Amino acid sequence: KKIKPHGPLPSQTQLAYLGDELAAFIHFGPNTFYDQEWGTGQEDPERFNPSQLDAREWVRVLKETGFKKLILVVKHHDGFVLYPTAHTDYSVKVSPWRRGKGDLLLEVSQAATEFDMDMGVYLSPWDAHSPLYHVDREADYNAYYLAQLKEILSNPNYGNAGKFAEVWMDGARGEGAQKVNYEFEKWFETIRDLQGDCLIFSTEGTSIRWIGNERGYAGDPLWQKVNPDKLGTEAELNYLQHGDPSGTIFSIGEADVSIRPGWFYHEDQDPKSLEELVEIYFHSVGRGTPLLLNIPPNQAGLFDAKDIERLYEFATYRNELYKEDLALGAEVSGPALSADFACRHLTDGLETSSWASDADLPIQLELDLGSPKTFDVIELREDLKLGQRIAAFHVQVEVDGVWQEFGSGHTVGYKRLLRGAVVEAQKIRVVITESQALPLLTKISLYKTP
Ligand SMILES: [Ca+2]
Repeated sequence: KKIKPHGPLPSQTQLAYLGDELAAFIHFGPNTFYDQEWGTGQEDPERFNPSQLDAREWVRVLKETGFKKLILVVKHHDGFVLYPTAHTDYSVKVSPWRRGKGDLLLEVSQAATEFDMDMGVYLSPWDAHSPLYHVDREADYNAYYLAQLKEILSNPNYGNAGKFAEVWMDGARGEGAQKVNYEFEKWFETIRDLQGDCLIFSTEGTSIRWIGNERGYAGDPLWQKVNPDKLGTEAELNYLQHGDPSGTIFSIGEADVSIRPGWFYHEDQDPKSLEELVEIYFHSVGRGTPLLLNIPPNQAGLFDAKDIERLYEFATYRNELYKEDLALGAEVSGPALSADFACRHLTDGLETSSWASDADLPIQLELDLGSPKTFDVIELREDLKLGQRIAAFHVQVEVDGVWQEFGSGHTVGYKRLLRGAVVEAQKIRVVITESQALPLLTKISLYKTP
């Protein structure tokens, strides 16, 4: 009497990203030396000349502060390519950096390989430099885009031991004779050919989509699934933000946020406060989706000291948050499908195990912590190997012998962190009120915020 799957099932790579939670973007290039956000394609390669670039420093700090993947911008809008591409002369080849022998993608890949940091790349579809970037040279431009994809993803010296985990692309394009058409499908085919199950963020129906929110905040609900016919560059932002309750492909709505107002380094900018980073975390990772956080190196080729300190503060916040699971080993009562799907699985500390029930909704789970504990966060997780299901739930707590509401939500997904006013309680209920199929949970935890 097995539990049948519901909805589209995530790939192993999609589940890996969801589990990894945190990725870093790196914006570094001509724009850094021109103090700007968006280049013209006429920037002087002579100006690309960082005094003391240390990619190993980038990677080491990222790894130490909890990031599991690093996506490197290899060619932004300006079209300046940060590795010595065979396919254009507008690259590091003609810059003074490393006596003109530099390869930023190689230097980051070497470092990332040493630290087992997953790798991704961005090459801007919209290219302000390339003479091929015109409606009348579209086939030519696409062949150029494709050739660089091939150049990067085929070279075993690029990547984390030759492997890329995410290719990232937007869909923006010029106007008039610059309104170039992208051969997205041929690009995705190339990616799969060269890097197999590598995730793709795009505007089309790939494994990752944009969350569609500039602040990095997930919608509520957040279904990690979509109908591919409702995406493209004209996709509705509300649709990206919530996903589709009847979506037919598993899709991660990635939250992309810069640690500063701009994506490139600007001296008169500062990293987001710990407070703001914490809010973003709860509204992204705490809603079941990864945070991709941009950190821009300065003109010296180094992360800003304020930004480095902030990442350590953020890592310390998270490590303190999760230090004590106040629900671990609590007694649970409620309906359960079988012994294999017992209530005790919710707090047993095992990744092997889950709870499930086909009882009529609402389903009530009650935890007895065994002594009064002080908390302000509850975490719930579904088993997405059987598909996303829960659509509404609420949480109640017994405070001084009287039941009161703690918080409520809609989707759970891979992981939901729900904050409430701090309480001291010994008993808690999780009540599932709506679900697309019979609910499972793999874990209920409780924490106190630092
Ligand atoms: Ca478990």
